[PDB]
Amino acid sequence: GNYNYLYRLFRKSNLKPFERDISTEIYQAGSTPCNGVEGFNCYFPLQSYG
Amino acid sequence: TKCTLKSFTVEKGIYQTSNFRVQPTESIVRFPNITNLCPFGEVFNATRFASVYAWNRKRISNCVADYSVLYNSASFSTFKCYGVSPTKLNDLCFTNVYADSFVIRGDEVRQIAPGQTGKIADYNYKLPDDFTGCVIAWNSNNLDSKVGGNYNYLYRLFRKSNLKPFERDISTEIYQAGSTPCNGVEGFNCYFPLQSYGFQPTYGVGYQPYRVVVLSFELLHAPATVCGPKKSTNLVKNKCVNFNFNGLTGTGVLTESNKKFLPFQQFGRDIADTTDAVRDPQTLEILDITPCSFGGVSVITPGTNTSNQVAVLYQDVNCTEVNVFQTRAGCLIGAEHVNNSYECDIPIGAGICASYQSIIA
Amino acid sequence: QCVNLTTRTQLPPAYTNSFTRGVYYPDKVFRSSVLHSTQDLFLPFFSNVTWFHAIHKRFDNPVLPFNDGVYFASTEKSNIIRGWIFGTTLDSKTQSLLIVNNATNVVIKVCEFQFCNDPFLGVYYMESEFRVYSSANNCTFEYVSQPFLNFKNLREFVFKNIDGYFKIYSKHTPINLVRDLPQGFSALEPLVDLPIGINITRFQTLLALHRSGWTAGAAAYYVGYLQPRTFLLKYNENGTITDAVDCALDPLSE
Ligand SMILES: *[C@@H]1O[C@H](CO)[C@@H](O[C@@H]2O[C@H](CO)[C@@H](O)[C@H](O)[C@H]2NC(C)=O)[C@H](O)[C@H]1NC(C)=O
Ligand SMILES: *[C@@H]1O[C@H](CO)[C@@H](O)[C@H](O)[C@H]1NC(C)=O
Ligand SMILES: *[C@@H]1O[C@H](CO)[C@@H](O)[C@H](O)[C@H]1NC(C)=O
Ligand SMILES: *[C@@H]1O[C@H](CO)[C@@H](O)[C@H](O)[C@H]1NC(C)=O
Ligand SMILES: *[C@@H]1O[C@H](CO)[C@@H](O)[C@H](O)[C@H]1NC(C)=O
Ligand SMILES: *[C@@H]1O[C@H](CO)[C@@H](O)[C@H](O)[C@H]1NC(C)=O
Ligand SMILES: *[C@@H]1O[C@H](CO)[C@@H](O)[C@H](O)[C@H]1NC(C)=O
Ligand SMILES: *[C@@H]1O[C@H](CO)[C@@H](O)[C@H](O)[C@H]1NC(C)=O
Repeated sequence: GNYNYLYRLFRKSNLKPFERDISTEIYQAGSTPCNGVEGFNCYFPLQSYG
Repeated sequence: TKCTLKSFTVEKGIYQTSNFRVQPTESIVRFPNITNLCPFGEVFNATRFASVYAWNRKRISNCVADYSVLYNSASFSTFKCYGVSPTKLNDLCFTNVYADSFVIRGDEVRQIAPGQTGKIADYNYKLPDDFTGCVIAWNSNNLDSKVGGNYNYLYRLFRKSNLKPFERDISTEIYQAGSTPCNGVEGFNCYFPLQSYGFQPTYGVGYQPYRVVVLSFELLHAPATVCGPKKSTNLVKNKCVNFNFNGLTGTGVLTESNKKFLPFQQFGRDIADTTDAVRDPQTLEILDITPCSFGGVSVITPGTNTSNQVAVLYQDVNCTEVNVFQTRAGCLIGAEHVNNSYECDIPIGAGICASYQSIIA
Repeated sequence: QCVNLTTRTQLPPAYTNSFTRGVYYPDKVFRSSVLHSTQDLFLPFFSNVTWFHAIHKRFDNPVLPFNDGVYFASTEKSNIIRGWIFGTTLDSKTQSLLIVNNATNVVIKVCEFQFCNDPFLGVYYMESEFRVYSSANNCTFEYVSQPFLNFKNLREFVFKNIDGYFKIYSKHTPINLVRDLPQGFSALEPLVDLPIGINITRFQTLLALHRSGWTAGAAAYYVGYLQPRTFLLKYNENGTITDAVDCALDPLSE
């Protein structure tokens, strides 16, 4: 498994053309705020291809 | 005016240069009452759930479904969708929903997935490779488990062939582990296919019973009866707003109407097929839609060799909605109205003319 | 339970004139004092509509092709006509639509029914006889609603199957004419749109027997067929359709 290539699974909004997002901030996927901490409906945006 | 005429010198006269717009201030979306809710309370929070070989299928149709309450609930330990998005469930519309409810072991919760191979996937509940919908699962150790062991939840352990997607098998045929003939008589190599779970409160996480509801969506040529909830805002009148009434959108001033609709009629049209009357879906009242006060902005000037003073005419615009004078042509700003009568130099209209002597009208 | 009715008197079906009936509102749009030309499934003016009787011994419950739409006219007293039978093969192989009005409410069901050859209801002189089906296997849609209902009542209905939508338009009219359809104008309001999504090519009226064998109460009904054409509809100040022009009837109305 080559896990060195990653894609942004989660984001709040669609990008502009020629826009790059490298920010490793947590995503809030539910009603509960995450406060930078993983948990219920709190996921890392970058997941690796298997 | 110099920009419009593409010249640095402007001859004496009146020049239509721009178009005054009353900009829309608010957005008013009025959608009717969110009634006839889908019965998710009798599926997720029923009295007794079914086994996985005989999973209960509830048909959700002809109702409006509030997936936001289901998604915002923190009791669910697993909320995984495979064909849709969780945040777009309240926006999309589907023909019908199949809700498959059962109880499994905590280690088999991952086995309800497309492309996943397991005993529950092959023999108890199978999902297709192009599955759409969401799988929801939550722990039920406080309810289903019994200190003497809950043996009521059975599961199929053996079958000759794998399941088709969304296929049930409640048959109790004795499996043939070997090649010996079995006529339904159990032997050394012939066992009953349905075994009972060992749900007890002393087991850890992974052997506790998990209640799973799987929602599958159908998008056939049948009408989309199942839709998400509609969040109607408050109604604002007498202002140029963007109205959205039951899918009919536009921009206008919504005032009270004296037109008495018949109860089956919703919108109103004039001779020229423009929507000038409408019914609010929340409260059954009739509203006139007056178009916002668009007008032409005209610039009245003498020659730039003479002077740089200008006057602005807003055509068909009242002077309270923009040296201010009200004419039948419109509102004239920057010209001093006088009681004397002269010959017409620059025509304004409706008997009004402008001249330079400052600019008088 | 099914019963063959074998005491009928043989008689050919009748035909009569539609006059200016069968008009309905094409849309949900209010229009005031304006003339609107519209292209839709409309009933032709002065057309040949099929006339069926229930008199004593006449009991007219055949199965007719639905075509593109059905205009049902009913010169009704004492509520003999109670509902309709909608489908393609009218057996358990396909899926059929049932519209019934019994003594309490109206029930609309889309299921796999096994229809009898002679389906009816019955009133004993108290309603205590239901013989319209023998089974109901796979239901997809159920809808219980408020009741729609010398000849004293005139009931006009338009049934349409467009894009999986079943439109029922209806109008109640107080008349005092004895035998035929009265001549006049009455635009049919839209009553209910049904999300059925099923194929329908045949229909059958449901009547009610009178028991005191069986006796047929005095009723008469009319079947007309909807054709794609243009009407010029007149909308008054109050917004009701008071007159119409059939653009393909004669050169004057053209
Ligand atoms: C009422 O009459 C109809 C018409 O004959 C009967 O329908 C037939 O019933 C026989 C009975 O075996 C079948 O073999 C035929 O195939 C049926 N014909 C059709 C067109 O379906 C009906 O059975 C009679 N009702 C009762 C209660 O006997
Ligand atoms: C049970 O589940 C239903 C799902 O619709 C929910 O509305 C209800 O509030 C739940 N019961 C409790 C006590 O939370
Ligand atoms: C819909 O909701 C509004 C909310 O104020 C209420 O007044 C009204 O009676 C409800 N029902 C209908 C049929 O409009
Ligand atoms: C209506 O049809 C019948 C037979 O189909 C025919 O005998 C009759 O003349 C027709 N009526 C008119 C007015 O044409
Ligand atoms: C509907 O039924 C008729 C006859 O029952 C058939 O000819 C037609 O093809 C059917 N239409 C569809 C879309 O199945
Ligand atoms: C009318 O039909 C409905 C549904 O079939 C039933 O619930 C009701 O009891 C019926 N009423 C009478 C008087 O038979
Ligand atoms: C329809 O009913 C028959 C018997 O009642 C049954 O075998 C069949 O599976 C049913 N089909 C559906 C789609 O419900
Ligand atoms: C329209 O309604 C008014 C009642 O407001 C009535 O007086 C008038 O006669 C009606 N006109 C028509 C043509 O129906």
